[PDB]
Amino acid sequence: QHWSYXLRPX
Repeated sequence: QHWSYXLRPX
């Protein structure tokens, strides 16, 4: 796990 809402690689 990290982050990124699928909006941007992150």
